[PDB]
Amino acid sequence: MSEMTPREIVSELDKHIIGQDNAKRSVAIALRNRWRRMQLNEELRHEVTPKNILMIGPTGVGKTEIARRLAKLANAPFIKVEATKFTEVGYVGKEVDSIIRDLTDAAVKMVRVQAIEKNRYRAEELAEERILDAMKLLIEEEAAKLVNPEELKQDAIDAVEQHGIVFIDEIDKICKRGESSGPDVSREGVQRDLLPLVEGCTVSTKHGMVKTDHILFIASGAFQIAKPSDLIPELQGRLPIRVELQALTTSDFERILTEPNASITVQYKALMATEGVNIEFTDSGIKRIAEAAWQVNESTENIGARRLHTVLERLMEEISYDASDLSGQNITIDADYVSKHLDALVADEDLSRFIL
Amino acid sequence: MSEMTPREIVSELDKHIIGQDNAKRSVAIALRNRWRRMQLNEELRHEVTPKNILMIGPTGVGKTEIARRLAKLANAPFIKVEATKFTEVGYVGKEVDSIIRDLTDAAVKMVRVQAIEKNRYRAEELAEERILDAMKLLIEEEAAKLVNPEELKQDAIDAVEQHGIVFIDEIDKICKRGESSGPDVSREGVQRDLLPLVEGCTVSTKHGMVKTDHILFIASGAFQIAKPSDLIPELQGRLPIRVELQALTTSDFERILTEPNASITVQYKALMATEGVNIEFTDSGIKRIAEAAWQVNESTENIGARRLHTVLERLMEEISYDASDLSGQNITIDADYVSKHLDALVADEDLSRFIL
Amino acid sequence: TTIVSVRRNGHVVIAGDGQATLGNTVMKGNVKKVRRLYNDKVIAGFAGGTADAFTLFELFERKLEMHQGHLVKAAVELAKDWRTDRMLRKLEALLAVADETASLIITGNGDVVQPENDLIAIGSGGPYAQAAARALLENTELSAREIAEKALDIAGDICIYTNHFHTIEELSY
Amino acid sequence: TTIVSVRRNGHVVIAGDGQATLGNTVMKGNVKKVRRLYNDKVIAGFAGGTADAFTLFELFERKLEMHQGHLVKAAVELAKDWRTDRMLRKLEALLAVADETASLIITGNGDVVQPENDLIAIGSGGPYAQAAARALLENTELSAREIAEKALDIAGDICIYTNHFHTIEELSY
Ligand SMILES: Nc1ncnc2c1ncn2[C@H]1C[C@H](O)[C@@H](COP(=O)(O)OP(=O)(O)O)O1
Ligand SMILES: Nc1ncnc2c1ncn2[C@H]1C[C@H](O)[C@@H](COP(=O)(O)OP(=O)(O)O)O1
Repeated sequence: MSEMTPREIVSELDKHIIGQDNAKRSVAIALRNRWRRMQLNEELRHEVTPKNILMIGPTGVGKTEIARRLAKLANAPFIKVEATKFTEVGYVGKEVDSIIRDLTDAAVKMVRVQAIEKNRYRAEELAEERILDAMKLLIEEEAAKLVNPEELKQDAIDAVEQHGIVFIDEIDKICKRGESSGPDVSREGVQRDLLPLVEGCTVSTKHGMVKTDHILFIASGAFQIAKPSDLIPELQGRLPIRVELQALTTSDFERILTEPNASITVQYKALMATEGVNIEFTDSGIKRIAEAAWQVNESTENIGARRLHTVLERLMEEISYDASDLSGQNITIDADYVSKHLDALVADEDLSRFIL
Repeated sequence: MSEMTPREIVSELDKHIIGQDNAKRSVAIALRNRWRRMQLNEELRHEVTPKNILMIGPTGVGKTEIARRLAKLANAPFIKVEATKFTEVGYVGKEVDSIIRDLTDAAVKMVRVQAIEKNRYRAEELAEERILDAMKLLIEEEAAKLVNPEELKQDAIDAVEQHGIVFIDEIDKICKRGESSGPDVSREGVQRDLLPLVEGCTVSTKHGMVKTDHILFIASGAFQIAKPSDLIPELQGRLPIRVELQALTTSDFERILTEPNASITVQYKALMATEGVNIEFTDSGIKRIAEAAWQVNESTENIGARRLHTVLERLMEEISYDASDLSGQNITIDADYVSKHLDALVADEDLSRFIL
Repeated sequence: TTIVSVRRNGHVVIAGDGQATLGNTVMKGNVKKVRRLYNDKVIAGFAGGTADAFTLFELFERKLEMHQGHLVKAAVELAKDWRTDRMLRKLEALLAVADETASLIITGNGDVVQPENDLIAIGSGGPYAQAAARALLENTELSAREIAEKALDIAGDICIYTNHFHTIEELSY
Repeated sequence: TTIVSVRRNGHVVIAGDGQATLGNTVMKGNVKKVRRLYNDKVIAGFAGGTADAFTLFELFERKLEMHQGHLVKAAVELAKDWRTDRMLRKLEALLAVADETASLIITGNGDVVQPENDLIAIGSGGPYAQAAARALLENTELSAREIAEKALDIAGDICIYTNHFHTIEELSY
């Protein structure tokens, strides 16, 4: 069983996210209390409601990343939702309860993908046992006789019920302030179509009756023009935890580039590997890069760490096309290279608005 | 009918809600008459209609909590509906009757969870007789062994028929004379779309045709803008009981903090136990707490007793992260501590609008 | 028309005239231009159209329910409804409301004015009233009631658009 | 009324009178006609209705941190919200803001003018204030706060719509 205390949850999260420790800890407590509570009286086990977190911060910092990886970590079900959809100021429909009728699919279609290696080995030493096609098809076919009724559901739902995780996104977008984008409370309705979920209810779905009484909920939004206090009050109440994440520094970019145990630069590496080329990324390279990102962000529209991605892939454009060639060679990307493909571009700003 | 006299219904309700004795008495009659009425003639059977209460009060007091525990205690089915949803000012659709076409599910997914025990033991002393992997399945495989036709079927609506409670929320705001929010009467349609429910009717749903001629109904709202007299007239008549709940005091939060028999603080207590730490709050620790909540309410947006929840978890953040460590220790929370982690916050008009 | 309000010692009052002048003649010369709300204090006068009022008035006594007491944190989301909003827009009214915490004003633009001494004086007799009022409120004793009523009387005497039928709500704290 | 600002040395300040005027008389003559979007820096002023003037005050307030301190990068996607956009037009005010970068002026219509030397002078007595402002900010070694405060006084002194209750913020950049 996963588990692991708050201290081990921040650890694990650092293998992926840079900075934003306040968030990792805060999301590491809400989490822990589950395992905590799960072990209590029949009473409290039905009284200590989950412990939701409301994240407040600029775009491109981790809000969404923390919880996506906090899911993988928990191995539990995850699902990200744009609160905005359920506002559809068009005049359509979007039964919020749906939010659950997925974190079931994703929590079920998962089970069938979590068990294709739960009895992989086993079903094969039999996919050769009934032969002494022989593994070609007969494996799946045998993977059809692998005791699958009842157990599925019970667990599936009880996987959601257990502790699926629903990360609402850009909630701030559904509050009402005063001037500008101040249409009408119809929006504040989407706020009211959620209470059920975030307050205890049952929803009927294909696989069975799921209850969001014990689901953890992580809402976000920058809250640029609206304080979390402008959210309907019932939500303010079901949102016990509040973390304000900070704006990432150039120093953070330099980090987000190389540190995380599955880094971006480290992906390019392996990627250009399959092409016999070997890349080295100088520190000053990794730096001028960051500066690149930071620059396009200050200069034009501020997207965040997200920026790394474009500007970066825009640097191996050359490398990857050729890559097939270069096999048996080790390309070296250092500062006066990063700048041989960046400066003149990150400087036009307008182009910066199209390809950067 | 589980029984219990008005006096006895208020007793239970006080183990959970502090104050508001008026409502507790109130919903204690509407409930009683059920027991009563069902003891008369086949005649008055379809003549003595339910006894609906309309709760008028500020936000946070206890309306919804009262009816939630009042249900739990009635062991009857319960469901909370945001009246405005069905107003769906987004031009969609939503059969009001869906309100019932749910309070059946709740009272269904229930009849099946309220029997996982009703015959747990018995069905397990069978998992023996049949034996003396797949040892924990034959438990479930008893799901059929155990009788479910008819009873755990038709006797199910008699639940969502006997005395299941439908608690409408913010009935107000669905009224017309509001000015601040005085659009039209399509809103008032929602008022006229409910009449069937609260005037007697039958709706068609999966497990069977149920009738709301005997459902008890509890609607709320603040009536800040509109009055109960501004509700369509039919409704005014099918709403015999009117009760005004009072605004909770500083003296009330101190209580809501410890008194009720599942208390907040008492939850942290048990909770932070799992981590070997023993906590304990001082009357004055618990006082400043209250004073804090009351403070944030006055200072920014007055949400109510709900504020305890955030202010509380916000002041146990440190402890709960560390908790894993501290084991075998007994952290004590007095006022010189509550202040130490809250006067700062509470003091800042704006931060309080974010993380408190 | 002259709405007055002086705060002195334990209380604060609002006085007003009853002269309603259409053209160059005085119709209902006894209009109760000053009203309370009594839900619990918060005396407010009114200056101008009597139709184009009330609305921008009782609208107050409702937020003074939710926001309860916070006259201040009332005019915010309240008064607002008068400029960049809807309901009533483009009229003529100077609702001079008084809590127990401070006497504000609204130039009829979702506005708010805090008189240098909590002394309010708006009306086709506003200045006049002020002057007398101010002159007493600092060279004699006499209370908020008195000084206000003695000043409204001086106003009515100079302003031909103001008379002497009075109306005054008082309180204590 | 006269809002003044005089970027000088390592600082920039904005001063203002406090005279509110009903026709030919003066009400709240102590009007806090200058405040700063405390968001670190960004001092602004206001010339006209006290009511609305506030809207374009918090309006900025938010766009700032999202457009994070990048003042200029604001009026584009901010100020504009007056002309076109639907927020609110047909009003009258001039929030003369100022980061630690430059001092602008919006004639109300999502506009923006910048003084040949950053010397901002608006308000009734707006010109007068500048004539003194320029005259000193050119023949003396006086301060940004001084030349302003000294100027707002000459203004008030010669303009009958501007008094001497001042109000001024500052900083250091
Ligand atoms: N602090 C951080 N450390 C590492 N990667 C980060 C990061 N902040 C953002 N990223 C990366 C991971 C994401 O794929 C991408 C965008 O971040 P995100 O979490 O999806 O956005 P946000 O949470 O701001 O909505 O950038
Ligand atoms: N008087 C009281 N005694 C005990 N708990 C209370 C209380 N008032 C509120 N609470 C708690 C229980 C609820 O989970 C939470 C919110 O209360 P609620 O009943 O949902 O609000 P309301 O019905 O006013 O909309 O606060």
